[PDB]
Amino acid sequence: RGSFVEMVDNLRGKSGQGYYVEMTVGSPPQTLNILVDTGSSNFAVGAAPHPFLHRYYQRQLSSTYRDLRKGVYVPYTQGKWEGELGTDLVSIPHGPNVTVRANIAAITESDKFFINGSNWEGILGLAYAEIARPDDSLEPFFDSLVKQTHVPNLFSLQLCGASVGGSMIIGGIDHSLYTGSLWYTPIRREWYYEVIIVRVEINGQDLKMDCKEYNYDKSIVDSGTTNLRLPKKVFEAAVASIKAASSTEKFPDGFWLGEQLVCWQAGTTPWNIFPVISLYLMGEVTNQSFRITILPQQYLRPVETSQDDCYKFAISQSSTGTVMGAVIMEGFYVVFDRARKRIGFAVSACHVHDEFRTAAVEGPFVTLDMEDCGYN
Ligand SMILES: C[C@@]1(c2cc(NC(=O)c3ccc(C#N)cn3)ccc2F)C[C@@H](C(F)(F)F)OC(N)=N1
Ligand code: NA
Ligand code: NA
Repeated sequence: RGSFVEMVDNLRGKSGQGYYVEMTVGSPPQTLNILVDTGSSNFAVGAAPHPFLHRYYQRQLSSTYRDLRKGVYVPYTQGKWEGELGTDLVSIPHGPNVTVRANIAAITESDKFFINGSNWEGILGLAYAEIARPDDSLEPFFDSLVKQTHVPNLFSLQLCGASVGGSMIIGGIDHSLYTGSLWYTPIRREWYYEVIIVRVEINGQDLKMDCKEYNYDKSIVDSGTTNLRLPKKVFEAAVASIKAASSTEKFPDGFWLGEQLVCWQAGTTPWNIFPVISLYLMGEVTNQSFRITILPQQYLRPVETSQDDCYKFAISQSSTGTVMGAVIMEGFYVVFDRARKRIGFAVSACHVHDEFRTAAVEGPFVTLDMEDCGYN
């Protein structure tokens, strides 16, 4: 409890490619790098020699593999994967000292799923059964882990921004990973890690929208998405506010749609004309909320045509609701306290910043009528 030194720094990544953890599956163990994804619920690994892949699960070599004689076809907006369902022994070598029998989807066919040049070979879905595929009776990895061992029902993530690294503490919270206090928001329903946003300010100026707009039709915390993604109507307001905030410099109109990158010469990026962005989240007590504050450092992503510092705007519009992606998560230590159905935020010990402003987590604020903000 409180101290997990063998789990610190157990995540690796390349910028724009996600954060992965080393895992092993089968007997003898086969090592794979696996993307950590709080916005899905399948454990799925490549299992055939797709050319983008460093390595893949070879079921024939595992003496503990148990076939479920059952297929799954999983499309997303950015294409799909199909696989064969089975169970096998799974450990996390820089995780708890345990081995569990878990569902595995062995990916035999995929399109636009694996990244060419990436160093990972599957996805670890950490959200709940309700969105597991084919249906909610395919028990997710984390449910199997808690069912079979004494690991407590929680994990926390510190995603350190830009190559990338970080920590997944399975079973606990490590106090050296954050500063100040944790503040908790209720997980509104266990499917995605759904939360409720109650107010959004751009440089402390409120978007003043009916708050059902910030959660139309949900808001979720997702390490498997890069952007801060905002419902279209909120996106429009957000971006006009940021446009105005920084009319001091100018950039093309394409840039705010993530349709072109923009460029200042090495070390001339003027952070200080970009506003901070606060999100107030429903608190644990009636009429009480807290706010998290992020920086241009989180929303202007480094990309590496040009011999300069070029960034991409990584707030984007959405028709699936708000998505607090790695843009948000990289500022904070985030505790997925499944046992108490809540999610805690604290200032990350690692987050990228400058001399004037830092990411922040502050409370308590009085907000009335917060139950109006959930979309039904
Ligand atoms: C299952 C899915 C997914 C994620 C990624 N993620 C990444 O490639 C990635 C890349 C960079 C970073 C960072 N930082 C994080 N993730 C790639 C393929 C997928 F199918 C689908 C995706 C969907 F939105 F489609 F549902 O959202 C989530 N939550 N997971
Ligand atoms: Na248990
Ligand atoms: Na601390």
